[PDB]
Amino acid sequence: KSKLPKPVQDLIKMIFDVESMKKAMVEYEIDLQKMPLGKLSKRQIQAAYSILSEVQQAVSQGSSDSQILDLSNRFYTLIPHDFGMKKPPLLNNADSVQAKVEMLDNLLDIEVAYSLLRGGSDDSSKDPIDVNYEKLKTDIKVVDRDSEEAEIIRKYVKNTHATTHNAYDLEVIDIFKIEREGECQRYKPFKQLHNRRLLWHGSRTTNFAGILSQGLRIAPPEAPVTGYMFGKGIYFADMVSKSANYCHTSQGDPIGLILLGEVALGNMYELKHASHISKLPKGKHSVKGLGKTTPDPSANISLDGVDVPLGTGISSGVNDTSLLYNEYIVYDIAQVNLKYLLKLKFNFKT
Ligand SMILES: CCCN1CCC(c2nc3cccc(C(N)=O)c3[nH]2)CC1
Repeated sequence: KSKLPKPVQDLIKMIFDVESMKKAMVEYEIDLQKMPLGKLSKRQIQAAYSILSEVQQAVSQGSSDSQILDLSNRFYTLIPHDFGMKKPPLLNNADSVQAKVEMLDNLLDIEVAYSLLRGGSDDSSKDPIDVNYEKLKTDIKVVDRDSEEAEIIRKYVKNTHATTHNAYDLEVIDIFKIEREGECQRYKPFKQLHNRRLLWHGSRTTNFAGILSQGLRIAPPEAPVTGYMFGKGIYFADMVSKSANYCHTSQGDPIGLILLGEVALGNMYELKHASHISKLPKGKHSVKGLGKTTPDPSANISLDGVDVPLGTGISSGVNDTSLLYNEYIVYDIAQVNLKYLLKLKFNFKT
């Protein structure tokens, strides 16, 4: 039977949970009778991205109904929904396109996960636990409850947890010291670049299967530039309360995952407002969206050269920014080196 530690085995059970996948699709009113998990395809999703893209472009021009109407149906025909009765939500605005653009991202990770889960080892020589662990291609170790790292991280989860978005409370149940296969050599070169932070990264649980497998990727061109405030790229944060809002957990699903990947930002291109780009100025290596709140810089610590902004949340120099939380963006998957993976539990007060 399995040799891996219980805590790790449990992790392998939620990231490969089919119910979680179906439940994820049901939230999108996706009639599972027309689009089963085994019906999902990457070629189908891209075709969808293109449509959404054509939609956004249309809205920015003013197609004036019709073209948008048919362009809208062209989507729900490719992505089977079940609105019962009303009028299939017309994608005639940025907000509608962003929501849809967000659905494809998750559905894509689910497609990837559903694939791995069903590799080529349906035998019984090895239990499902130890088998699926392989498909991840990421060595996973459990971090003791009472250790330096644990304390640092857990303390990094407490401080950066303000009272504003305190509609819940975080509790570090498990802490893992992950490290995907290859992110070591691929990150070695960029490792020689000053300003290396240990930022947060949250995402739907049904996506970590693809995250550890594929690794934080950058949205493809077929994908709508809408939604992203700084263009296609990898986004992080220093306020654990900023990434948490991306785990999409709830009173019913309190358990969510979050990452702590080391990122060599180098010379940042500080911005206060949204600005779709993806062509940083000659000299910069990353973008930083100035926010109203920021971890107490005086209480910041740094280890192995990596900076850990585990300082209590305070007011930043400028408040004349649409962002209330910082936001670091890198446009090269090779600049990120996932380090930890927390199995946090959300406790809502209501
Ligand atoms: C279609 C994608 C839409 N939209 C999804 C969320 C993305 C996103 N923006 C972020 C800013 C700070 C932190 C995180 C994080 N995951 O921890 C962020 N994820 C930005 C793009």
